[PDB]
Amino acid sequence: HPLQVARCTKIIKGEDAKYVINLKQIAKFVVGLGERVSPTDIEEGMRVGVDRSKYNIELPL
Amino acid sequence: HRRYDDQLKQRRQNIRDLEKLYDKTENDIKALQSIGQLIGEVMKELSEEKYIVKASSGPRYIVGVRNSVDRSKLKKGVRVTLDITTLTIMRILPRETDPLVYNMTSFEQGEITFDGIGGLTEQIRELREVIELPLKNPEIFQRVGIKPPKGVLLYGPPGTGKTLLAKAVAATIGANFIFSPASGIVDKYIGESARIIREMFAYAKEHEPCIIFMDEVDAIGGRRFSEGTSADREIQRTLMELLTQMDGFDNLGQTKIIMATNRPDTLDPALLRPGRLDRKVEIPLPNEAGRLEIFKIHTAKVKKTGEFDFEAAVKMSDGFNGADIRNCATEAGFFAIRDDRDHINPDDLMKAVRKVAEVKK
Amino acid sequence: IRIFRSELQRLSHENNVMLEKIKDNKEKIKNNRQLPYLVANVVEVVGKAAVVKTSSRQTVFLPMVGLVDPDKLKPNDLVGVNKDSYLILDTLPSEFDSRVKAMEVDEKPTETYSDVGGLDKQIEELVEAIVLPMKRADKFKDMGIRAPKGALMYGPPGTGKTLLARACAAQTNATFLKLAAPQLVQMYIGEGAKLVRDAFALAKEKAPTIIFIDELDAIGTKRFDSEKSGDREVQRTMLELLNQLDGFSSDDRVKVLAATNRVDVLDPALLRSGRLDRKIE
Repeated sequence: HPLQVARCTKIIKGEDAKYVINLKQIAKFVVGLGERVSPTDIEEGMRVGVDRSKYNIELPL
Repeated sequence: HRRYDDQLKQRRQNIRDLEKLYDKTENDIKALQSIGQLIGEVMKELSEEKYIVKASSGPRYIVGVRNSVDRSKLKKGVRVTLDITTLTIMRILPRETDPLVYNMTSFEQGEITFDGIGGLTEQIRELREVIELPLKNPEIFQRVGIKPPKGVLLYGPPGTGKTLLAKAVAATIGANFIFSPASGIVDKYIGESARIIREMFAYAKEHEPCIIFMDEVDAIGGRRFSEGTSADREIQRTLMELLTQMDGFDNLGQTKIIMATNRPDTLDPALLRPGRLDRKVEIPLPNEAGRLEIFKIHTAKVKKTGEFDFEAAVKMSDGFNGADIRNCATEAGFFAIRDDRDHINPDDLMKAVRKVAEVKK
Repeated sequence: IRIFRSELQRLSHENNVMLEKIKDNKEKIKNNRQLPYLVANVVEVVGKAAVVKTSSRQTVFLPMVGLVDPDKLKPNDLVGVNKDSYLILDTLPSEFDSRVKAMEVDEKPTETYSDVGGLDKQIEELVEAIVLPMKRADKFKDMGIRAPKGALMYGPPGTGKTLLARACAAQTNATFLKLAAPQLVQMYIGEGAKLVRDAFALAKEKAPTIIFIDELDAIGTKRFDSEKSGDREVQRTMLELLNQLDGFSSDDRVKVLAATNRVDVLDPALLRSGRLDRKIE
């Protein structure tokens, strides 16, 4: 759903077992693990999708 | 008794090993209880109780001091350590500009020696005398009263022998090779481009001898052709910085600069004046005598039949450079893997050389 | 006899007591581990002084805690530094910032050499150039010949040049990475040179790998006059892969294979065995 970089602006919801994606130049939360439906789907700025830094939020909604 | 005693020692050591690790961990929690501490650089001493510091968080501030520190250890251009919110000088670290290893990228010595690339001889002999020799004796150049050499230029296509020379020289002197990528020296923030070139030279003088190898001074010291400033004012910024350090009272003589550029077509007359670049070394194609020498070294290091003829190859080859002569060594070997052996023959080589020859002029 | 047995029981009890204490420490570290926490890049590894520059554009001077190793501090790495005490709690997955801004990844192409045919003599040359070094590395090593780390293909794509590349990757069970040359060419100040050094670093990590470069005339112009000034992004990106390729030899960890739509570019710079050795028509 339309985006060019991913935003969830902190992620309240959820080795690693929780996933925070915010790809902007200012504020970078970089997870090196992708793979997952985990928070209970899209959240906090709704633009879950594809990165220009490869955090790779794979497949919630 | 005896049995319990043997277990008792084994357990006892295990318990020491585990304890050391946990207590170290508990101590690690203890460092976390101590506060952060921000970096700034002293601009200038406003007073001996009041200072101007430019925090590396951006802003400039008037900050104070504490008792424990001394004022002679706050005399400007020192990097200092600031409180988080108190904003007073809590300790002073040694001066720096915060040093780079990812764009001031260091290779102690080279990867090849000058016997590993013999058959570039004339160019070897000239570079030897210009870079090594001023370090070993300044003394001869001083008694005469002439200044010492300060610059070397390499032009030629790159990795034919050019790159090889530059590494090979660093190795013998022990000199620290400092590679600059030209497109690391442009980054898109206020004052970063200026800092990288300056910091890099600044550290070369501290730790001298050292070579600053600036690849492609055509991206970092061009002179336009149609007078645009698209990103080509950033070109002026880098070139400008470079001239300032030469032209100034920053002292290079024991600190060496080498520029490399493919074809010389965008270097100002100013650089061609000595004390900038004095020595301008060319790349020609090797002698007959040079082909024989470069072949000797490259098939030496390759396994071979006991009878071999370098000379045979040397006649057929014209218009090759060192990279082309190495390829001929490797070309022969691909057919030797084919032929189910480790041994080049004179027979592989005769084919190899003629094929490399056919594919070009 | 008794003294020894009681000291032994005590050692058994004690391991539990200590195991309890660490348990306490770990819960604290784990709560700080999971993000949102700052990423950072180390630049400086008396005091054990390390400087990190955190991605809020701020530099801090910290001590190294024993919850990291000084062998995990280095630029071009994520490290997790605290928001508020500015101390490097933990080290995070490899490679700072962007992990190549666009690459298409195809982790099994299904291409076969039964999908092509009559390109036979050219099949032999490609297989000799990249596969034979990979498989019989000890044979090349022992001989002492340099083994290519780049190959150049030119000709038409879709005749079966492109298909055979994909096929070699599949057969060696290398990672295929398609990087398109016009992508690199940024209007902003060196993005492409940077992309390539990351391209190669990830390539070294991923090995066996074929780095597939579509187009080598798109960056393969670089001008020859004083006109290179303008088109310096395109000269620099092309030069950066060749300097890297020659900066190692006698290994075949990364292959790079280049493709052109129609050859119009070739240079004396491309030559050398660790660079683009192989020229297949």
